[PDB]
Amino acid sequence: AVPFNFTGFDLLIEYGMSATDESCIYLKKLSIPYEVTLRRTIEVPSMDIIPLNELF
Amino acid sequence: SLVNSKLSNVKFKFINSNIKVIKGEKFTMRLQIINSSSSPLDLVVYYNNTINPITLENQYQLHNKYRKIAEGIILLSNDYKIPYFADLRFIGIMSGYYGTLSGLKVLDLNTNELIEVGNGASVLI
Repeated sequence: AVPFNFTGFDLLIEYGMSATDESCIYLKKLSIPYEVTLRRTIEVPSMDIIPLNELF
Repeated sequence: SLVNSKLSNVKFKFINSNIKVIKGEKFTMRLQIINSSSSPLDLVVYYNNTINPITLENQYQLHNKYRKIAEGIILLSNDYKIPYFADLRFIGIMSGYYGTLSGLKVLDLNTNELIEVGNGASVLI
């Protein structure tokens, strides 16, 4: 679901939690490396605002 | 028609005739760039749609000159990198006689001098 990503975004990771309990917080950690780059597709580097006065 | 440079051998003319008729709609405008081919490149356009911020009747005369220079036409492809021929892309909003339409400025990206093309005209009736 990438739509709002900064341009410094280049990696991700997933510390998965592996649960098991009877009455306890007994868990572990499972971590994944993920590298992903970006398609800089379209950019709007400028804007400006003009008013108008003619009726067409 | 023609104005000479200040820095290079570049000269600017408009192939389409400098007096032309249009309504408020779109129109095609075409500019000559002929120079020396020692560095034949790297010019930029921009139209600079903002008011030059500037006797009382002259004080409201220079403003009403500038507020119809910077509000009349808008350049639909500004920051046009040139590379000779280029078809510059305007549409005009409000109507009048825009003789020496003077907003548009090309500029040499090395040794930045504010080159102006104060030529051409457009009636909008």
